[PDB]
Amino acid sequence: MVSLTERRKAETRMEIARAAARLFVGQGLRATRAEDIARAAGVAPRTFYRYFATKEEAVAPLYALGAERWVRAVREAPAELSPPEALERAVRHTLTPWEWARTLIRLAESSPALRKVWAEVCHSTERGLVQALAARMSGGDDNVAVRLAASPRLHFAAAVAGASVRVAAEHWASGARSPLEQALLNLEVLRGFAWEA
Amino acid sequence: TERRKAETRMEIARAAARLFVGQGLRATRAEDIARAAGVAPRTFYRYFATKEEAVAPLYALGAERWVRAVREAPAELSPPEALERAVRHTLTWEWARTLIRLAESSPALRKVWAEVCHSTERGLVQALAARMSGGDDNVAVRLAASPRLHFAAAVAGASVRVAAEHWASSSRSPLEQALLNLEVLRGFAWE
Repeated sequence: MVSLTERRKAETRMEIARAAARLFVGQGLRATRAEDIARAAGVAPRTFYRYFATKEEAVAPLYALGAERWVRAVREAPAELSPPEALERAVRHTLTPWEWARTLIRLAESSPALRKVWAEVCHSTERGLVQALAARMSGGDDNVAVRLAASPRLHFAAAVAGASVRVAAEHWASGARSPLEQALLNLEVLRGFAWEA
Repeated sequence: TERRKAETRMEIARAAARLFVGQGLRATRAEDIARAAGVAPRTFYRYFATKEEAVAPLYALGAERWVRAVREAPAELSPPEALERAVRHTLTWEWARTLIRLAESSPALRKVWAEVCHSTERGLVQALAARMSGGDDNVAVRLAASPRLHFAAAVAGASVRVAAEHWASSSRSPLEQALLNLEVLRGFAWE
């Protein structure tokens, strides 16, 4: 149970983040000021600055939240599914509504502040994927999970999984409406991966 | 004429690496890098926004040695085989080892490293497209726009990077690991 007072602040925070994304997509980053984001979220600028030091920080949580929900659905997928299945299922269950994703991903390239946020997410996603995968193979055993998450095989598989969605996203953002199918196809390369070696 | 700049810039990067390795990043300011390189701090910030950026050109030299070897591989060879040839030549140290190892500690440096690896992908797509083109610049252009190639280049790049990370982590060239990781592209539809 988190307090109603914290739940309301956290909701306000995410409303600011969404309003930021919604402005950046409509009108770009350059023309958008912290005070327009505040106005769009229906809050005073002081409220804006309670949560975010800059407008780039306001939108930064969306990148993270989408990566972290994907990672989570990879872990929580039903146990019997194979890793490609868990991965691909999690993609479908978490990363699908597009044009709002497009410009955001394109901002991760053109803005220096968001280039760093995007790098941080990608790395962070790669690491959580290592952890989720180790949890799917560990059979409840912490010592096994630790050994697996140390493994270059899992680090590599996670980079590949990460790269599967990232390349689909980036290349799509820089023709075909579904970056999805491309991401899903990409992930299929992990079918039959050798987890030991 | 620009050769002198690229030279100053390589010298700054080598100075940085020497200090980072020998005393760590925290003890090293952009200005100590300057002095070690014999340049003024204004000169330093003309090339590098931050001290961690000053090590990019060292990572870049290794990465582009690999992209180059892919380009220069016998033109008969298959892309997968070209990648194997490039890995073989490239990977077949301790400055590299520790520089990469330092990134484990520092997010700012890890960012610079990750960034260099990611630029490499663009070089790879271009290299791979040129081979497959068999000639036509416009074949090569069209091929370079294809997702399948973009994904293959990311996977090859990861194959080497994660190998290199694990190697740098280790006491044993990363060749072993990279090839093993590359085997994931066996049977890929290059198209």
